[PDB]
Amino acid sequence: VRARVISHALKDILAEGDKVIIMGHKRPDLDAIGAAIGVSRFAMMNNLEAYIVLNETDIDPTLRRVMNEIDKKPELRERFITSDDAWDMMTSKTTVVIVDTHKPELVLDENVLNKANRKVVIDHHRRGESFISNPLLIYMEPYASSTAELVTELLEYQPTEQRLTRLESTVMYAGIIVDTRNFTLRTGSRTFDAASYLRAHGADTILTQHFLKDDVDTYINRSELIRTVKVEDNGIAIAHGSDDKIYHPVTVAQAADELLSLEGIEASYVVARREDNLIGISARSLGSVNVQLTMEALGGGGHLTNAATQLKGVTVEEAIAQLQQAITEQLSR
Amino acid sequence: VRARVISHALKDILAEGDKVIIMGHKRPDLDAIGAAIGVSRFAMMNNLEAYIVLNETDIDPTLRRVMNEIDKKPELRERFITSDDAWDMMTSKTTVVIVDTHKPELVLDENVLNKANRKVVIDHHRRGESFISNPLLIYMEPYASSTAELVTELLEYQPTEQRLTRLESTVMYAGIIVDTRNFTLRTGSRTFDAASYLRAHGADTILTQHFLKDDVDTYINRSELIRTVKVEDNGIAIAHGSDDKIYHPVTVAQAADELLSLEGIEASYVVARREDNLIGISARSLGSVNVQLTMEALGGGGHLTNAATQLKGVTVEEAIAQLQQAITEQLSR
Ligand SMILES: Nc1ncnc2c1ncn2[C@@H]1O[C@@H]2COP(=O)(O)O[C@H]3[C@@H](O)[C@H](n4cnc5c(N)ncnc54)O[C@@H]3COP(=O)(O)O[C@H]2[C@H]1O
Ligand SMILES: Nc1ncnc2c1ncn2[C@@H]1O[C@@H]2COP(=O)(O)O[C@H]3[C@@H](O)[C@H](n4cnc5c(N)ncnc54)O[C@@H]3COP(=O)(O)O[C@H]2[C@H]1O
Ligand SMILES: [Mn+2]
Ligand SMILES: [Mn+2]
Ligand SMILES: [Mn+2]
Ligand SMILES: [Mn+2]
Repeated sequence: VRARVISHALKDILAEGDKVIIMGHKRPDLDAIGAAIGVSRFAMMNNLEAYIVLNETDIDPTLRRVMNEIDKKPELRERFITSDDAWDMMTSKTTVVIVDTHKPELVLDENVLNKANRKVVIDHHRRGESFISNPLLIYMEPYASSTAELVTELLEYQPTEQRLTRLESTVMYAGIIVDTRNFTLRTGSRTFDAASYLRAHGADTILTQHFLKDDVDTYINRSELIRTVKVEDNGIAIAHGSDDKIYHPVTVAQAADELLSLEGIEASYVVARREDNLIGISARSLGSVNVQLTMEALGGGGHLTNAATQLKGVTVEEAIAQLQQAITEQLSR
Repeated sequence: VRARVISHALKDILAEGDKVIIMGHKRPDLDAIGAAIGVSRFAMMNNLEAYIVLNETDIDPTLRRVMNEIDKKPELRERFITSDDAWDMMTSKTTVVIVDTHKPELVLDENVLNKANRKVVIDHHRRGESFISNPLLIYMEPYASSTAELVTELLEYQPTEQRLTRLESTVMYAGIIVDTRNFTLRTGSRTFDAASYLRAHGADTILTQHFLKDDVDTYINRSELIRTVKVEDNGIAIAHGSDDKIYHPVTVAQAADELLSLEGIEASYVVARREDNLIGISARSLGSVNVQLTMEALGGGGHLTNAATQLKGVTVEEAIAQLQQAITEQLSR
């Protein structure tokens, strides 16, 4: 009932203006792009004129493989425009739709946002300090998985003659896959309803897998860290890189995350040289062992399931020894 | 749909008998068990009396984890009974329901099957040579993801007062996860519709991950194979173990599966010693290279995306040479 009311109100607004400018957040990910694609399909179903703001500097490596697919169909590709062309074509009757964010400084192009007289916000985060000013409509659902899921619900109440295409729903499906880490996070029944809808319109598993393929170098670095793991009977796992190899901090973080997927690990600590005078530790927990307190003890911090520290002037082995001492202190309380 | 008619037809057959006894295949996995759970909830939704046949020798380690949660946390345990208790309990008025298989010699207990006058078959595979004899109702859907999906659809039409429980829908959900490898195989829109129903009834994805976690040694051994990969520009990837190290056959198969998640790999071939005189090769692809043809050229076979072969009397290097000879011959244009 709620999405039906929101869907028709949004169609009223979009047809009420002179054209639709759709904008995600800075450095868009596949949920922002998929949501925007979904909103531009919302508009074409009602024969409206809609564009998505996207600059060349905005296209990261994951977005670039998606664009390589989008390039193969000029109708979809023609809907993408730059900040400048969006600015030049905007009037006081233009509706800007902000997808997958609600804070003016995270918007992909603040100047397009500032020129906008008519604004719409669709987002799935919890509202904070800053907010898009004077929105005509707000679709915010902090429990939903993604903005793609939200925009999918809106599509269902719109005319079906100009259906969502196979590539369009593949990108939207990819956004849900990324935001939920393939249905393991923030995933409810309505997430699966949206996936059902997208799948019924041709959303492609194999093309989604293509967008999200892992690099081979980084799989081999990550696994170099993982293979060293030692697990105590209490479920504490420790893994390390050698004292003379510098690991990327994202690789360390991913190793600590991936250890939680192995049997019998309640909490993971990955220790790897970050600079020549700096050792990094990434700590992750299933939710019972408190890795926040362990990292705080060593001069870092974070949250109970997700924390880290950096240690100046020690070797990897010294940082392991200092980490084990923090763990002992904390379990004897 | 076929699903409305079968659900009401099934309910009548089950209510006409004196009680329901439910069996999957030997060495049940989570689809078998989850489908059998779903069928027992189907009966309870109509206040019929239902049991699932399960012996201690049927319970592999994955199933043991599920059953531990079924001891510590439900009253689900009461509906699991041994072969002997099933036999002692049934009359010629008892309906036996076979889930997730249709061959009599793969059924969990063939004597319970033979003593049964009233039989029902629910399965999602292609009907083969042998078949359950004189069944009262046959529900074969070769393209459904799983039997858990099929049974989930039947539940929707039944009275809702004795609702599917959280732990019941979690197991059913887990069976879909295993059969689809997390929604990457045989996943249609009806697959997600079933996942939506189960998640709405409390299916726990974190508990589902818990049931399925790989141990550390399997990751180490699996990544030992993955590190060796060589990717060709045509997307052919080959990896191999040393000739003097024996790998477990599933580790090899999992190595080949996981290489498809890496950039540039259309098809994977993992070559590793299985015995002192036998080399295994597991092959996999994202559907664009036919690895059934590659493995048929070396005395094995399988399906276009999933194949293998075993080679007598060769070294890993000899096996790799024959593998590459087969590949250049097959991919030469
Ligand atoms: N010295 C210190 N004092 C107090 N608190 C500290 C701290 N160092 C770290 N933290 C806290 O610990 C969290 C984990 O940081 P870590 O370095 O392991 O891991 C980082 C980062 O390496 C990782 N990350 C970045 N990109 C990623 C990707 N694509 N996939 C997975 N993880 C990623 O996610 C985390 C992002 O950092 P974020 O700040 O959100 O979250 C940090 C921060 O909340
Ligand atoms: N000599 C031969 N001649 C003709 N065809 C052949 C053949 N050897 C294999 N095949 C075909 O190749 C498929 C792949 O077997 P593979 O050895 O890779 O790998 C095996 C097994 O190693 C692997 N596997 C078993 N449990 C697994 C698990 N928990 N996770 C991942 N993979 C698993 O799945 C496959 C199960 O074999 P399945 O019969 O379903 O399917 C086999 C069979 O269809
Ligand atoms: Mn985003
Ligand atoms: Mn998002
Ligand atoms: Mn099965
Ligand atoms: Mn099955």
